[PDB]
Amino acid sequence: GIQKCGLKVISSIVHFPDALGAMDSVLHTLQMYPDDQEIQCLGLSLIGYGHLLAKILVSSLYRFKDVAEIQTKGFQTILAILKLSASFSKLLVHHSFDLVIFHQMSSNIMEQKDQQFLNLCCKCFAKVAMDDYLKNVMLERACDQNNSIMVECLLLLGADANQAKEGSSLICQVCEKESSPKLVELLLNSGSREQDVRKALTISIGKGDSQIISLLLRRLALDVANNSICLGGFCIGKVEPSWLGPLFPDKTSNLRKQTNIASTLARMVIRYQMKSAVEEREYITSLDLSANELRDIDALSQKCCISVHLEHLEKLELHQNALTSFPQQLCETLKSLTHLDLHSNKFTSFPSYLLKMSCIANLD
Amino acid sequence: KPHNVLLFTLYPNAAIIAKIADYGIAQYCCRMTSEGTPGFRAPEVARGNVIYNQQADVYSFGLLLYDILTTGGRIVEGLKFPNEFDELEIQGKLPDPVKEYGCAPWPMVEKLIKQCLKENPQERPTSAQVFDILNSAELVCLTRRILLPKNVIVECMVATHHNSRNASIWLGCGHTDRGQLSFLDLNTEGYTSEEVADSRILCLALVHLPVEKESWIVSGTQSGTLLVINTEDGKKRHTLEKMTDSVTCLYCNSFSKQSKQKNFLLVGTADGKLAIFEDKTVKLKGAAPLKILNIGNVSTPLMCLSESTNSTERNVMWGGCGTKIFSFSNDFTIQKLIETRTSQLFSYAAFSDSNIITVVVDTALYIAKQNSPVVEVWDKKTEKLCGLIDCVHFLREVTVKENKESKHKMSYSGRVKTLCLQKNTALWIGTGGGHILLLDLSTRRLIRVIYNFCNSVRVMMTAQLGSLKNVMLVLGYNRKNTEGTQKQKEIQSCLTVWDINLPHEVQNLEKHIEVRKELAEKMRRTSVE
Repeated sequence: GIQKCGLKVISSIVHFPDALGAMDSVLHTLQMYPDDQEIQCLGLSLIGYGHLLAKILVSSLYRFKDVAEIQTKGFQTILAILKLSASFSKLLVHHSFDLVIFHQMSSNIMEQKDQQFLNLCCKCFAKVAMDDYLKNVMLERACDQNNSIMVECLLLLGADANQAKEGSSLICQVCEKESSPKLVELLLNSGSREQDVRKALTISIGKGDSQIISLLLRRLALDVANNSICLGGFCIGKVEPSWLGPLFPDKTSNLRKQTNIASTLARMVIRYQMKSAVEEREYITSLDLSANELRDIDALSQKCCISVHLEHLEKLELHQNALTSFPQQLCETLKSLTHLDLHSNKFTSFPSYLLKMSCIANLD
Repeated sequence: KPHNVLLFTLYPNAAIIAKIADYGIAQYCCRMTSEGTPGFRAPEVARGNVIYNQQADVYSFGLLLYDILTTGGRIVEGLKFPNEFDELEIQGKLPDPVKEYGCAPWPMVEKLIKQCLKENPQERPTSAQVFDILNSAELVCLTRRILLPKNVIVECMVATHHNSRNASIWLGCGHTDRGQLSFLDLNTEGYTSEEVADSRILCLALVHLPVEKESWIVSGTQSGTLLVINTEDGKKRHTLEKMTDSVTCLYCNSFSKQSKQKNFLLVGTADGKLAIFEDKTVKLKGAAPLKILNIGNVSTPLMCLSESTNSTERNVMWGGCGTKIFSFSNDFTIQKLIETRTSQLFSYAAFSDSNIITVVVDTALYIAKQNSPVVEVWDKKTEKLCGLIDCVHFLREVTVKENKESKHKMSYSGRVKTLCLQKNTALWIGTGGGHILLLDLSTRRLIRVIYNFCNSVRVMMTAQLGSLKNVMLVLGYNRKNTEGTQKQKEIQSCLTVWDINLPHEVQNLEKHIEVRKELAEKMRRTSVE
């Protein structure tokens, strides 16, 4: 309980006569009096004047995530180190820096007037994300923890989302961790290969999700420009109305604008990136369900949420499935189906109520 | 042939769609149809007197583009005239894909056909070129280019959206000092001439009335004669109350504040005497200017007008005037008088000390000045320069190696002439040169610069055409220095029609090629592995 006084003395003389194992002892006094007496933990201030320095910063700020304006003394130190040893960032991201920089920029800093601070933290973040590889891990280590705000920032800064293992990648991972629908929507709308999104179905098909599936089908099979749903080649073991629901268009759907938060940080970082680089109706019709091995389609023959968009189908394909006994109730619901084909199924009798359909042609 | 192309899926934004059957060449390269099917055949291969070349698969591919364009119209008729199915094409005498078979024009591929359909073998584009000009994302959106008659100078246009069965574009005229309107269809392309005034026209607007099933057009001319003619009858005209200066900007609004349908019109005089009117009173000769709001002075001419993007805030209008930007609402009084000349980010001054040209309304404000290569991102509330987007910061980055002579051209040409903002995606900037800028206002600035299709993009605006809505009319220019030594230029105005989905397509296609390049290499590894 004297180290506080020792560091308080060192802080004075470290300034005036241009002092020159100083940094050594002032580091161990942290590990000697950690997680307590934040006054001696303000010593971080002197560091602004062996990777142990990294492991002692991210562990200090994290353990004091919302303690006081010691983050302002922490990040000032981290910013001072970065502008002279640019390599240091490879060490921060290597540790728990992600755990501490994602919290600050998302701890309700928006709606709070700490603009002086955020401009510091974004300036510090502007350098951690310089390297092309670091963004690819600043991003990946922001998907495991569900963080929609930051995963959107690292995308507006590059950091391709189709790089992890190629056979396996983000979207396959993000679908395993029971993520949030807002998180998947950002990987697909950005660079994301088809061969990886398709593998995300079978992963997300095994589990029953109504919003993580309907976001993959919307990117895999929906030709909005031609009013179609091309779900052919997919080996979806079964179709349910809760998935196709959000695919059909809705006129009432209108949203606010909330992603502007991640858009502000995207340019603020880009601003500090350059300034440091310069100086120095329309009801859809076609619905294809060809190769999906469906042993039954009854799930659609109810009064579910899509029973009002199926009445304008005008084409429906179920060929190469393993269907049987086309449901009586369905063939009276879609009263505008004019091109129905269902061949290679395992039928054993003509339903003979298919002809009761209102306006049908080209029954196959 | 259209029989050797094996589709894999009918989803447009897929990775593997078409695949040419490759077994045919294996059976030939071993057991050596060597002349090719009659209909889908080159002239150099049918005559049989000359060995083939790689330029034979291009003429055969050129025909494949002719059957995809016309959706197999030549083959259907070619089955009952097979001796004329081959000989008609065996010389490059096959007809126009549009005049014969009903199909959408697609006028940047009717040119690729007319190249792959040339008689001389080494004059047809090699296979590497026929793909590098299909990879362009501007070929797949340009819906139809409409060559206006020779030497017609138009600087104003207006579309008809209350009739969605078909549409027409009412133009103006500049090649005469006495003004004249120039009606123009879209499916027949019949350019019509009808003199309607004695002074050159500057802007028009289209006022429709929900009653009586008509939509008159209004004409602003330099003299001030505000004339109105009916859509059908080209004889019932009444020159409204003449103004004092040259009308420069008109508009038709959405102001239905009497619990029913009602609308106004805002004649923008060349000093700010904005006369407001009513939608149904336009018929009467000499209507009543409701609230003439003299805003600026004779040294402050209005040059634009706009309306909000959302309808929630009651369509707050934001119109420019001289260099002073203003706004109003149902009150019809100035509620903001932002001024731009007093800008504290001076690198050059007169870019802000000049007349305004156009302003678009969004979550921010984008403003254009005369001969200004920069747009100014102001804000509504703060009234500050939140963004300054210079043009040549993008043009000079592609015009480095492909343009070498420009080193003497430090007095660059190409200035912002018009703004048009897509709903929420991108911002269309028409440069004084031949370029057009696609700026994604959300995240990334430069999407693509679509050059070498005109010479001066003078007018640009959106419209909706025959239930295929959301097109982007682009009225450029074209000048050829045939008699430049006679201090005269031959101007050819070239109206085009871009699919408004262009900023998506250009970045949706650039991903489509990346995924296929990543597959073209991994497929080369299965050979070594």
